[PDB]
Amino acid sequence: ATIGTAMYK
Amino acid sequence: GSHSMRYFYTSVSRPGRGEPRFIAVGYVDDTQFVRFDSDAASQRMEPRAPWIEQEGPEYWDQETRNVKAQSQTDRVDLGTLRGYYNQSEDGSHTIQIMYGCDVGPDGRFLRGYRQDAYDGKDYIALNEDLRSWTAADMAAQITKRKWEAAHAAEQQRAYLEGRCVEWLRRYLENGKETLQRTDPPKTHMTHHPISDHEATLRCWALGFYPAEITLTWQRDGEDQTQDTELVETRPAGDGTFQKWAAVVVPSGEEQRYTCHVQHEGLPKPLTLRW
Amino acid sequence: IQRTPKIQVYSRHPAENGKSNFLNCYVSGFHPSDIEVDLLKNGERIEKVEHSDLSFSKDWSFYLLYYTEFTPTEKDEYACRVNHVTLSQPKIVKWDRDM
Repeated sequence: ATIGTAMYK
Repeated sequence: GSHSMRYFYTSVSRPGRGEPRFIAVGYVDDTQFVRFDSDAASQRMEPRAPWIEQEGPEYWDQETRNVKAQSQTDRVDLGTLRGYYNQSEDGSHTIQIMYGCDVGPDGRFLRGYRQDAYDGKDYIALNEDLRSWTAADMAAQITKRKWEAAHAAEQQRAYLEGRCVEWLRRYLENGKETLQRTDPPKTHMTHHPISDHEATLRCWALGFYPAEITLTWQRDGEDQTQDTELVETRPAGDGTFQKWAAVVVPSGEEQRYTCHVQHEGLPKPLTLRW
Repeated sequence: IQRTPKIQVYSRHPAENGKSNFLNCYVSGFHPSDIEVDLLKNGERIEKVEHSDLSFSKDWSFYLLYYTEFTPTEKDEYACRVNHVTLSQPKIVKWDRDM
């Protein structure tokens, strides 16, 4: 299962 | 008895030709199990292994939401990085992300990973401690300060030591009949005259899983690497792998040579002689 | 930096004349990801060719498998034709049933 957070750069 | 789960994301900008392409794939060990493509019709995460098809609609809905959110982050980040580097808007650029976890034979966490590239080179990586970052250049130092402020490492570590390991354990149990089985190589030798003076011997390993294998050639019992050739391990298309090794020999001398095949699925290493 | 593809052309199963199989062209080690791969029968494009989902290796280079169902014969010639930004013209690699 994938991670839920998406981190902007 | 150790195992891995990995996700691989790729985003590619397409200036003048719409929004970036985003592709996501997931693997357990050497087995792909899910995919997403921005340019496919479904707009949904999709199954690629039989044992994941049993997951219910809430699983597919959540996985879809997660990869769509990453595709939108990557779109924004392609612009942000272009600006850090002072790059032209005319160029196509790539962001790649890998992450996941390794467990041992008892299912316990070994380590986690999260690493990112820009244009096929390291950009930023989570260190093995899961508590700090390595930035590859001055642009990535900006991102590192942003992620330090955001406590991004704690977010990553919570997933990598938690959910990641728990779902890998689940998949290994549901998929055990294939993920935890070895397929040994089907082996054979072929012979290919070059001239009246020389011939090629080729030692084949076909249909094996997992991908790791060793093929070696010997002459009168001694390892030979001169005048040999080993091809890169290649997928068969059906979930297994293939490899061969070849040597050029003097004609008449073929029966001096042996090939040895080592694989986890073999009760004993195989020896082949023409 | 751009990386040129490595190319292997081969069959799923050992070839047997008259028996259905899959013809594979595996491209790996390339960057960037845009790549053109056609499979050829007697120099003409094979119409139906599918490919795997894009993934990448530890060095960030990409790999893809392109494939078609086919039935080999003694006389028909098969090949893969690859274009990439690193290639000044398309590269044709012939299928050899012994490789």
